[PDB]
Amino acid sequence: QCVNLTTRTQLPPAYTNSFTRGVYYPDKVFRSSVLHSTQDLFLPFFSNVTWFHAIHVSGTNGTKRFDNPVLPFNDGVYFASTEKSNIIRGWIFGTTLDSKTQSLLIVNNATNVVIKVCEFQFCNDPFLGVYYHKNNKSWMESEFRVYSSANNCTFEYVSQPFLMDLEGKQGNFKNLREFVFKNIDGYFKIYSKHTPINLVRDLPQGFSALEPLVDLPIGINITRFQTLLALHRSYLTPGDSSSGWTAGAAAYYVGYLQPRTFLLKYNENGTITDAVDCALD
Amino acid sequence: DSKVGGNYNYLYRLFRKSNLKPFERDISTEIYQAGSTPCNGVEGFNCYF
Amino acid sequence: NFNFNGLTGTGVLTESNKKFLPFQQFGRDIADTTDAVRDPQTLEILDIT
Ligand SMILES: CCCCCCCC/C=C/CCCCCCCC(=O)OCCOC[C@H](OCCO)[C@H]1O[C@@H](OCCO)C[C@H]1OCCO
Ligand SMILES: *[C@@H]1O[C@H](CO)[C@@H](O[C@@H]2O[C@H](CO)[C@@H](O)[C@H](O)[C@H]2NC(C)=O)[C@H](O)[C@H]1NC(C)=O
Ligand SMILES: *[C@@H]1O[C@H](CO)[C@@H](O[C@@H]2O[C@H](CO)[C@@H](O)[C@H](O)[C@H]2NC(C)=O)[C@H](O)[C@H]1NC(C)=O
Ligand SMILES: *[C@@H]1O[C@H](CO)[C@@H](O[C@@H]2O[C@H](CO)[C@@H](O)[C@H](O)[C@H]2NC(C)=O)[C@H](O)[C@H]1NC(C)=O
Ligand SMILES: *[C@@H]1O[C@H](CO)[C@@H](O[C@@H]2O[C@H](CO)[C@@H](O)[C@H](O)[C@H]2NC(C)=O)[C@H](O)[C@H]1NC(C)=O
Ligand SMILES: *[C@@H]1O[C@H](CO)[C@@H](O[C@@H]2O[C@H](CO)[C@@H](O)[C@H](O)[C@H]2NC(C)=O)[C@H](O)[C@H]1NC(C)=O
Ligand SMILES: *[C@@H]1O[C@H](CO)[C@@H](O[C@@H]2O[C@H](CO)[C@@H](O)[C@H](O)[C@H]2NC(C)=O)[C@H](O)[C@H]1NC(C)=O
Ligand SMILES: *[C@@H]1O[C@H](CO)[C@@H](O[C@@H]2O[C@H](CO)[C@@H](O)[C@H](O)[C@H]2NC(C)=O)[C@H](O)[C@H]1NC(C)=O
Ligand SMILES: *[C@@H]1O[C@H](CO)[C@@H](O)[C@H](O)[C@H]1NC(C)=O
Repeated sequence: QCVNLTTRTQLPPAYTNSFTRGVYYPDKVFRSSVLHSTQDLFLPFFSNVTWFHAIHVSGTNGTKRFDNPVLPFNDGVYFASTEKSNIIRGWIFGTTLDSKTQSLLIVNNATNVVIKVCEFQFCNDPFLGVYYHKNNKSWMESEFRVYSSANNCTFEYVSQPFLMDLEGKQGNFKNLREFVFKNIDGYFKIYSKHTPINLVRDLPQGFSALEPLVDLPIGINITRFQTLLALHRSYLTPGDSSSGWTAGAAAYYVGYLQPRTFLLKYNENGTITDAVDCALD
Repeated sequence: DSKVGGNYNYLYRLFRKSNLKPFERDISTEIYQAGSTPCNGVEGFNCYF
Repeated sequence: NFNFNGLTGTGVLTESNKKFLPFQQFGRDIADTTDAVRDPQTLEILDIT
């Protein structure tokens, strides 16, 4: 059971500058006080990044938008998000995003982390969501509408239980999360880093390198992917399941990787602190 | 893995539109269309399971 | 002489001030020669000269 959301204001995509982000540790080797030359699929420096939003600005001329489009995967994806309220929560990767082909579902649903590879029958407009209660101050996850069915499942993994901070917040964005997704020779490689921020409008300029996390043994073809966002619902938001919702405030960025040669700088503790994109100019 | 009347529990893919990349799996049963002859999921002339 | 998880060679093992990230088992010098290892039973970082 799923629903198509119908109250979005029709607005264009935004574009931004990737600056120097997208570097990650290319191998599990300790090096220090050295410059190293490597070749891999990297976000090019100063690349063109597509900027998507989750936001609700009230008023007659409202701009409510909840962007969860299907984007191409190409040769790998640079994904980053900036948020204050745990809105951007997982993705879908596959070729048809339909019941005819196996695809990968990664969902950070309240209290667990779920990774599944199945022939999923996905919703055309998938979402997660949290309802704000009237008789207390708690927020709870109640809406899980990603797929209507699944079968022929493999590689099933569920993490240990935890509590999730589902409370909505105000102020600037607080958490910058960066990921790199690659699909090579049967493996889905995921790199990640979390950085504290206090910025509002766009990706911060700066440099960091992502750590390898995991390498998932999933033998599937990925050509398209979709971002899963959570909705906020409340006693103050009237309407049926297609209109009775509010976008929270969050944003994400998508770039693409290309073969590049880089000069990486490792400091005295083996941390990559800088880099040169040899094809930039 | 052998049976007197044959062991029909083992399968292999014979028809595909392209070759596999290393370590990929595909368990789709979408019927294969051959000979540029449109097929709506039905075994028949130029359409194979 | 030594064998650290399959990596063999010779040299002098000394205690090191290098700190490996949780997923790094071996280090490398400027010419890609191993010059440090993490011991597999007690997780000390040793330099190799
Ligand atoms: C061989 C098979 C390996 C098994 C799988 C191991 C873990 C693989 C998971 C990778 C990324 C999970 C998806 C993140 C959701 C994105 C949006 C999001 O919300 O995530 C970030 C915040 O929530 C996530 C949460 O962190 C909460 C931070 O607020 C943590 O859950 C952890 O999952 C594994 C251990 O339970 C990892 C970490 O998330 C990724 C950062 O490490
Ligand atoms: C959301 O809208 C899509 C159309 O944009 C609906 O999908 C169609 O459903 C009919 C009836 O089953 C099919 O004949 C069409 O071929 C489908 N179109 C596409 C592009 O797939 C979808 O069912 C709606 N979903 C919800 C929950 O309302
Ligand atoms: C990213 O690329 C898009 C094109 O894919 C750029 O947008 C175009 O800009 C020209 C003017 O230079 C307009 O005439 C086109 O109509 C725009 N097309 C679009 C948005 O589809 C965009 O400016 C580039 N952004 C960055 C940050 O480089
Ligand atoms: C988040 O997803 C997990 C995994 O699917 C849910 O936990 C499972 O719930 C079913 C019942 O629906 C049990 O049969 C499983 O044994 C549970 N698995 C684990 C590892 O606990 C969890 O309930 C979901 N979160 C929310 C808010 O619904
Ligand atoms: C805040 O109040 C709501 C009720 O207004 C509580 O939600 C109910 O919890 C019971 C027990 O799990 C369910 O059977 C009801 O169906 C829930 N009601 C609704 C409308 O969802 C909620 O648990 C309370 N918050 C806290 C922290 O206790
Ligand atoms: C994938 O799942 C389907 C179920 O949706 C399995 O369906 C088989 O269908 C044929 C008829 O076309 C039956 O004769 C078989 O008995 C069904 N299988 C089972 C286990 O009951 C299909 O076999 C599954 N394929 C894989 C690779 O797991
Ligand atoms: C390597 O790590 C050491 C700590 O183990 C760093 O030295 C400390 O840096 C903090 C600031 O972040 C100071 O407050 C401490 O007083 C420093 N301690 C000592 C003993 O000097 C060192 O800066 C790191 N080196 C690099 C290149 O990042
Ligand atoms: C991975 O998925 C893509 C997209 O479905 C496959 O490329 C398509 O192949 C069909 C023939 O089966 C062509 O008609 C389409 O024009 C192709 N699309 C594109 C964008 O190239 C690709 O073959 C799949 N990879 C593997 C190993 O099967
Ligand atoms: C057994 O393994 C533990 C953990 O790596 C280590 O601390 C301990 O010294 C090892 N012990 C032997 C050979 O007794």
